[PDB]
Amino acid sequence: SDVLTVSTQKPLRDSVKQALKNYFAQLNGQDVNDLYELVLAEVEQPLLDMVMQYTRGNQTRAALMMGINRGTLRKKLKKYGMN
Amino acid sequence: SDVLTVSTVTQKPLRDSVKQALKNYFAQLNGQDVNDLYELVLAEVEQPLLDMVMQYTRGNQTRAALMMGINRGTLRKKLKKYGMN
Amino acid sequence: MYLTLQEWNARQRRPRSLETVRRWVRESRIFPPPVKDGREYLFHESAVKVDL
DNA sequence: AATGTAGTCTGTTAAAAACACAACATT
DNA sequence: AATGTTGTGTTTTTAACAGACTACATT
Repeated sequence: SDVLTVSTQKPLRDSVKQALKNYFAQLNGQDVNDLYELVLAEVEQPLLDMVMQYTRGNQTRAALMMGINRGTLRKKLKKYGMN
Repeated sequence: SDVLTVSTVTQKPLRDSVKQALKNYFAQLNGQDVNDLYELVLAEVEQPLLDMVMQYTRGNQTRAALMMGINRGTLRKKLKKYGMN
Repeated sequence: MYLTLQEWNARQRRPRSLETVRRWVRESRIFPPPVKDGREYLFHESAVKVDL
């Protein structure tokens, strides 16, 4: 019933949940100040990698696939060094 | 070396779990047209992260927003999105 | 040499809540008083909290 | 007493959007 | 030749931002 799942079939939200529980444990007293961008970057880099292989480098097709502006797609690609 | 990882028993980075979940999503694509794959992936990832940080701060919103490095308001607005108050 | 309220608070001996430090600015308890360029305050490096 | 928080508001501004278009590419 | 895509500007629009402030809680 879940669109995004990883292999039993577990949803992606479970994989994220386990990763943070592992993250919080490893924090030996360190203070967190940027956890959102740390997670977003770990998820934006693969999803860009996948719709770019899907549309075979067609930026316009990949951007419309995600529902974002073509420049926004170009900007995020420049961010993660996918020129 | 990677800061966010899962247990599979080897420690696989979360970027792998996302790569594999899209390859599976693309295989399920029986010719359908995808038009907002970003919002779909984001919603599947924002909701768990919100739950976990809020659990860690024991529901202290300010401590949770300070944790993620985002405005307290956008923390409140994102909690209202995924229905968590 | 000008820092935001967020940064200056962290540099202090005992950093307090952001809402409290903003009340300090509202109550003029910080000299030199920080100007407000746009939506944010800009502290001076030297600024401290004067005890009224 | 002073400080912390949630909740509800304001402004300011940066990201994202929409669009335009000559260039080059693909079909 | 026709048609789509890139590269890269504009200009508009959305979403994040810092802050104000009150009632109530924690220290």
